[PDB]
Amino acid sequence: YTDYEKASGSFDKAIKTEARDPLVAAYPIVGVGMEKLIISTNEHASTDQGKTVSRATTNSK
Amino acid sequence: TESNTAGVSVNVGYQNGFTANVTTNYSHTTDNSTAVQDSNGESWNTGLSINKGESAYINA
Repeated sequence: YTDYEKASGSFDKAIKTEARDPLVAAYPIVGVGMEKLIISTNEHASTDQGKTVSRATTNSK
Repeated sequence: TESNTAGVSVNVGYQNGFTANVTTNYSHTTDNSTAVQDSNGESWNTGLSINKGESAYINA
């Protein structure tokens, strides 16, 4: 988006207000976080058979 | 809207005219929460005979 579309806001309305400044680059930074570790004893269609242990997990960017 | 108003806090008293409930879970009308109907006295196990190792399979 050009300087004018950034300053006036004539871009997608979901773009953050901070990116309106013609110096701040409109930019998505996507990262994948994990919130449960499940470890099972089977590799293909692991239902009904294995002995598994899982716990809810946190993470940090 | 049943999971939306499930996490309601009843709180029979209101403070300052805000006569409205607050919820820790307000999702949408895109969270249909099914309710089985017949379930007279019989479990799902009755007529299935499942014992702690094997699984049933869902059609819907």
